[PDB]
Amino acid sequence: REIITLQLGQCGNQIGFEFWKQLCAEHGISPEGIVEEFATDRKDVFFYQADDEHYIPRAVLLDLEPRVIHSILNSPYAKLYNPENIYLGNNWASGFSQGEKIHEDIFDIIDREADGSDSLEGFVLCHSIAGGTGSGLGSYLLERLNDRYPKKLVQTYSVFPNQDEDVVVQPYNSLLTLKRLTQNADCVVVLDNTALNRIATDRLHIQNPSFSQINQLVSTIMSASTTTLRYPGYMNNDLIGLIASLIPTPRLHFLMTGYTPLTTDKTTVLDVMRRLLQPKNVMVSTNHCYIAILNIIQGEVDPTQVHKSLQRIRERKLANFIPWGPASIQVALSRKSPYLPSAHRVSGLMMANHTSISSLFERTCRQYDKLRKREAFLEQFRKEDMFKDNFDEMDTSREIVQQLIDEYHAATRPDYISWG
Amino acid sequence: REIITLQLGQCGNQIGFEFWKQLCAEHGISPEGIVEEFATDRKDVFFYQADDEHYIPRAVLLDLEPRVIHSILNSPYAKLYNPENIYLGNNWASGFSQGEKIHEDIFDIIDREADGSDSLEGFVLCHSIAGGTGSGLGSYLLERLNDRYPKKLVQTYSVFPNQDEDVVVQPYNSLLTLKRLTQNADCVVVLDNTALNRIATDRLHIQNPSFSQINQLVSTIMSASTTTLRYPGYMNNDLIGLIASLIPTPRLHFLMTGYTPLTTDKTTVLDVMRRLLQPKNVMVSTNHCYIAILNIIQGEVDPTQVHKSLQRIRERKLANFIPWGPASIQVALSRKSPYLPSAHRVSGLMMANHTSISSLFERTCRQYDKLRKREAFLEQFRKEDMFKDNFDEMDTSREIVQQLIDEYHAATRPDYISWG
Amino acid sequence: LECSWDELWNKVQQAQDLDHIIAAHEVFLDTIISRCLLDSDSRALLNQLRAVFDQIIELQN
Repeated sequence: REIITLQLGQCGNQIGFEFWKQLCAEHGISPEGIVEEFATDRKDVFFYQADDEHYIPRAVLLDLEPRVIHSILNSPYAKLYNPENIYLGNNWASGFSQGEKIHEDIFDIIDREADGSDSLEGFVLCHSIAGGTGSGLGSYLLERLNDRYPKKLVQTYSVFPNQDEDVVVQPYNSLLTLKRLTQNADCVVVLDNTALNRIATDRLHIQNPSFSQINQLVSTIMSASTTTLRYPGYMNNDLIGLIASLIPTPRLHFLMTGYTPLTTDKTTVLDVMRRLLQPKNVMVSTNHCYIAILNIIQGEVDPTQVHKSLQRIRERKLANFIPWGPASIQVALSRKSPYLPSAHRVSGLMMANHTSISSLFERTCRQYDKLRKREAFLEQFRKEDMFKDNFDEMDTSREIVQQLIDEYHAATRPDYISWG
Repeated sequence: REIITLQLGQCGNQIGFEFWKQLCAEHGISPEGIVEEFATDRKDVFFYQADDEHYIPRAVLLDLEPRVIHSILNSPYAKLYNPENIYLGNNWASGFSQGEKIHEDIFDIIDREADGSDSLEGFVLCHSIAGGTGSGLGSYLLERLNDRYPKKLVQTYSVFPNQDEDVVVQPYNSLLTLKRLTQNADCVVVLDNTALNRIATDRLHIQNPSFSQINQLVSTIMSASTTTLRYPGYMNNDLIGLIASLIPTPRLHFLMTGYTPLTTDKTTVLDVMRRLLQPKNVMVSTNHCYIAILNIIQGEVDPTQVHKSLQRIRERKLANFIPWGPASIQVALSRKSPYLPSAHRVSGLMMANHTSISSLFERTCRQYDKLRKREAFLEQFRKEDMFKDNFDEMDTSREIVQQLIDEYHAATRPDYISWG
Repeated sequence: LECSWDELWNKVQQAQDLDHIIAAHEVFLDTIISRCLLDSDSRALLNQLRAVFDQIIELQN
């Protein structure tokens, strides 16, 4: 069933814009949405179809206090993305309250697309954690979608902000977003600003324009994470089928990313897997262990060697994990597309459930706890205080995210069979 | 018998201009009316035959306070439309009064064409509801034609204005037009501006210039609704024969439209029917139910598949209706024309009697009722007050349209066998 | 009168013998007699259909 992408907030709209442009170039699509003359792929799921093979994506672009959405409109690809579904503070509470008043019209925008599609599997949110306008509104919309579509699933490509720690209310905002995400999101794929910036310093000399270039890194991860759906293959021909292995327990649904040729601008599968398990490739910044690992390879891959590659990588034991989970790593394959450069002919990505990210959650919880004792930035404006006089949803989020941290470490423990 | 189109008002003349241009391109006609050299169609009804193959349509273009009719004149197709039949306020009363003084010579323009044609079935009005000059004059002319031609029928391609609610006397104007149309119009095909921007959402990059680019939408619908007449087929070889199914009771003669490939720029008949019944393909913005549905498919449709589609649609039950009327949904076919692009060579439209349009009527009656209690905008001009001192034609229209609303809901209840 | 027409049109346009063109026209005509109610067995059904048209002309008066 077709997937609808709910890109919201300035940062979320930037990364959704780049992702859809990336899939325009990758697929047989021109900047006006026209089927390319030069042009074997399952474009049904992500792009709505005309018989001349015009392909407008099912993007929902939500703008609040718009600045960069005007730049999105003044682009060559404005004709490409036209579901005509753009409807007009830096605080989570301000974003939540601003979302509440316009919830019906944006949800009617959702309903129109849901009706238009033959059918609907999933809502993929290009969400921004502690994203000012993006956060709060994304949390409220996340709470609305599950209630309205209980059977359906929500994924969140959360760009978790770590910038070495400007917004002073970041821990507060992020803490609230994680409560809503922990109880009201089926899946989350986490990315890190410091991790991608460190990769940027590694591969290039770019330091100052981090955000503009890191968009490309995020877009490559996003496209590669869906390529197995976008192109037919033997297995994982549907999102839920892929998601099941990656998320073994509902609470621990946050996923790690990695990409073998970070400098993708011949290598055997043994090499790409071994490279992939190394930490410099990992794009995320007491014993600790993975819960489950999965890897997808797109290129000139010889088929007899992929089992032998998994066997060798087992001998290497580069990835150490003794979780409660029995999930073993699996070598999966997808189709490298034509018309784009085939540099580094074999190129792979991994999605994994790893307990290390509990550390990153605990870092923002630590910042929040310190800030909370100080009460240096309680916000308590007319908006903040009136919306939250008790300020007790913050403590509710603190206990929920603390449950999540404890659950992660319990998953590390041998006895997650018992309650975590 | 030949059909004459009484296009009036600025907006009505715009859509009649575009409709006749659309049928010029579709039929074997050049911009000077000459038979095209490159050129199996029944052009008798819509195009008068000149001796030297000037296919001049039977268009009666009525201008009042002309601005856009001069632009219509300075066009390449001015020679195409040359019956030489053009004869020179924003209030319904102003339009009606201005029409009254010119009523004889415009009626002589009708008489001349009626005599010139071999014979005459129908008057098709490109009418604009609450169109300033268009409304009032169209209502008066509608009242004159039925008296002068009691046997003959009047259809109205009413572009009912919904623009999210500038014309501040719009509810009053639309109210009076609906009284005249309910009691003095044989058929009405309802069109909506907000629904037309909403049908334009996903199909073309026409978000901001919608009203400018909704002309093409209206033109496609108008052409497709007549294609079964303009091209020979086994059934519905006459306007009245088609109309009979669509309007089962005289009062409820307002028809909803829909078009399967909104992005018409292979699909089986099963697919086009199921798509068409969905609300996105629909272009109109307590139980509610259709009274009767009809669909025409123009394309290379396989014949042992149309009946598959009919009963498959019966199993799907995508269209829910339990009216008093016994008329079931029916599959009809027409001929896709040559020389034009056959992209999505199968392509379909639907005309249906739906009770939902009562809601759209009741919205303008709500606006009128509120405005009427306030008496903010009675206009109080000397034209308005002198022409209606009592202001009781507004109340007569209110009770007549309220009867229409009650009759629609009467059609909904199981006992429309009794008086409605 | 359209499925049988397609069927005939295929069985003629592929065929390269007039003895088969004849025998395709034959089965088209016979199949229209059966899809219509003009057969020698559907006489009762045809009479009923005529008796439903009788009420239409009665209503006309």
